Amino acid sequence: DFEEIPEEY
Amino acid sequence: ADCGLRPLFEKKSLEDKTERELLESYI
Amino acid sequence: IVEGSDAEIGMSPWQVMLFRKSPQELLCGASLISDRWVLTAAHCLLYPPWDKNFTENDLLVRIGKHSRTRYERNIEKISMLEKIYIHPRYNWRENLDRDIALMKLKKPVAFSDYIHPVCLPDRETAASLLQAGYKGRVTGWGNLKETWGQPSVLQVVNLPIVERPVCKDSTRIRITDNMFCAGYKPDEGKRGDACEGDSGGPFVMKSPFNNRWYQMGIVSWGEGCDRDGKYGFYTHVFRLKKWIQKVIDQFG
Amino acid sequence: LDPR
Repeated sequence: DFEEIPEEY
Repeated sequence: ADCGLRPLFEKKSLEDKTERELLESYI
Repeated sequence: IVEGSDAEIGMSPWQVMLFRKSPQELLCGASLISDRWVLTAAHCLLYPPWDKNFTENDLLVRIGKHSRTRYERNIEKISMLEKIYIHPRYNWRENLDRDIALMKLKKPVAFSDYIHPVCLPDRETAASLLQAGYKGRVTGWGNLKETWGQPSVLQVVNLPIVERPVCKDSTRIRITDNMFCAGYKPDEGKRGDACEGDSGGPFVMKSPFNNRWYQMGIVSWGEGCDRDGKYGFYTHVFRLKKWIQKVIDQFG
Repeated sequence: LDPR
């Protein structure tokens, strides 16, 4: 149910 | 250096809702 | 946390999430002790019987969180590990004795309203607060019930330190000098506990002398979550302090 | 033991 981490990371 | 002083509580002198429960336990 | 409360904003600005790169996923809690170092339980990285053996890169640290699951756009910070240091004599073989590790961030984080390090105890602070009955505070985004779930926000509970002998008599495990347990007695009629997903989190105390927060322990292990007659077991951070100084003016 |  995790929302999305910014790809830069 | 300024470890364990919370910007939103100690630093402005506001106490959180349950720290007093801990402080009262230090006998 | 079992039988907790929702933390207040900025109540635990040192709390850190250990986050699984893929499957993206909550691994454990950790704490920020400087702008480049994080403390956690050695058993969130390396646990051979469960085949777990994470590396600097299957890994990500998330600081200044409140929400378990949301990307908290201008509040949280994410970092990468430069390196991991596990206690050389951590005993995964029998009881998690020395369940402690240090994580050096690739670049330092900047302090803010939501991010600030917790203090590491001195031999005298440790001396006066680590006493049966004194309460300490545990925070985590773990299981809310022994087995069902996962909270929406950072959970919190205050628990009393328990004397060693009661601690030893609650289990068949061999308790060492680098552990301490905590929780209420079945007769105290108040309860709560750390649970799955809370591991590596900090057990903290507020010093009544200087008004500063001290990290006294790291959530390590238990037997069920919140069962009567059982307690939670924590790494004794002050006993492991020489090991901490050493890895810090070594590779720091 | 239940590593938490």
